[PDB]
Amino acid sequence: KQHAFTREDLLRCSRGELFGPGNAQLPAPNMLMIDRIVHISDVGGKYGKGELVAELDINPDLWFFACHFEGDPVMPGCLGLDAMWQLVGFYLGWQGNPGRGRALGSGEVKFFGQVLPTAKKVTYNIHIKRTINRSLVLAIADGTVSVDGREIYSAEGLRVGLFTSTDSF
Amino acid sequence: TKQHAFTREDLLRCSRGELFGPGNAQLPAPNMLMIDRIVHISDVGGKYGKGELVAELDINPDLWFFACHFEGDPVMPGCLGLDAMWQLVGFYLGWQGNPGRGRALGSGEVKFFGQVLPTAKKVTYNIHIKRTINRSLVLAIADGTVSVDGREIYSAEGLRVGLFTSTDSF
Ligand SMILES: Nc1cccc(Oc2ccccn2)c1
Ligand SMILES: Nc1cccc(Oc2ccccn2)c1
Repeated sequence: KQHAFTREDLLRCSRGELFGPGNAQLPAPNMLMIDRIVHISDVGGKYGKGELVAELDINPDLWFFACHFEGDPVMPGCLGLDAMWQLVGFYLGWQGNPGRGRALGSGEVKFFGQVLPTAKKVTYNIHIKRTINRSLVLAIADGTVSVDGREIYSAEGLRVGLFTSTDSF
Repeated sequence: TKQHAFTREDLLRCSRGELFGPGNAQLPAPNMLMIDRIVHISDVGGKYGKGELVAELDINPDLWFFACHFEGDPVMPGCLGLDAMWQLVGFYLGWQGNPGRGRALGSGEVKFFGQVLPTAKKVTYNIHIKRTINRSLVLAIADGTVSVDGREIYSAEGLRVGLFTSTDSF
C-alpha cells in the first residue's frame, strides 16, 4: 500500500510491528544501515518487476568510522552490501509474504568507491529481477550503492529468502 | 612473512597499524573486527597451491550483533562473516610485505546456506589464495568458506582485495 517509509517506520519494522509477528524484520541499530525508503513499488525498475530506493545519512560520528579503520575511516563495504539484502527482504515482507528473512547470497559484487566520514548521503537502488514461490519464497535483485550522486558499488543477483522456520537453517 | 599464526593481541596490534606499520594493511578494530585468531597462514598449500589462511572467531551469546539482528530472532549477520574473508585477504597481502591500505574490491559469487546462532561455539574461516596480481597496484583473488562448529555455512568465489598506497582517488 505505502510507497515510502520513514526512519520511524523502519524502526517499527525492526521490532516486528510493521509486518507483524513471524514476518520480515529489519535490523535495529547498530546493524540498521537504512534511514528511509524513498520509493518502493512492484513495477518499474530495470526489469519492470519492482524497485526500491533508500537512503542512509552519513555523519562523521557513525560508529563504524572509528574502528574501520583507525587513521583511515571508511564505511565497511559489507554494511552497504547488507543494506541491499535487507531491502530485498523488506520488499518480500512489503508484498505480504509471511516469514523471516535470510540472505542467500549474490552473483558478482563490485566495490569501486568508498564512503568517507565527510560524505552526506548514501543511496541504495534495488531492481527486483524475479520472485520465486516454490515451497519457500525468495527474490532475486540487482542493486547499486551510490554516495553523493556517485555510484560506488554494484551487486548482481542478490538473493534473499523468507523462512517460516529458521530452526533448521 | 615468517610468523605463521597470530593471536588476538597480534590482530589488535594490526588494527592500530602496528603489525605491518603505518601506511600498510590494517584489520578493523572492535566492533568491526570479526576474527579472534589466525591459526594458519602460508604462501603454499590451500586449494590452488598458492596460499592459505585459517582463522577463528569465538562465539558467545553476548556478541553485540545478536541483540539487534534481529530482535526475537538472533543470528550473526552474514555480511560480517563475508567481511572477515575480505579482511583476511587484506591481511595476506600485508603479510606478504606489500605496502598500502586495503580496500575490498568485491566477489564473484557469494552463498549463504546456514547460520550462526548465539548458541554456537566457534566460527572458522578458510581462505584459499587463487592468484596475486602485480599490475601497478597489488591485489589478490581468493576463494573462501565460513564454517560454524564443523558445518560449512557460507562460500565465496573470487574474493578480491587490493592495496592502495593512496585511497584519495578511490
Ligand atoms: N534478511 C536478511 C538480510 C541479510 C542478512 C540476513 O541474515 C542472514 C544471516 C545468516 C545467514 C543468512 N542471512 C537476513
Ligand atoms: N581491507 C578491506 C577489506 C574489506 C573491506 C574493506 O573496506 C572497503 C570499504 C569500502 C569500499 C571497499 N572496501 C577493506
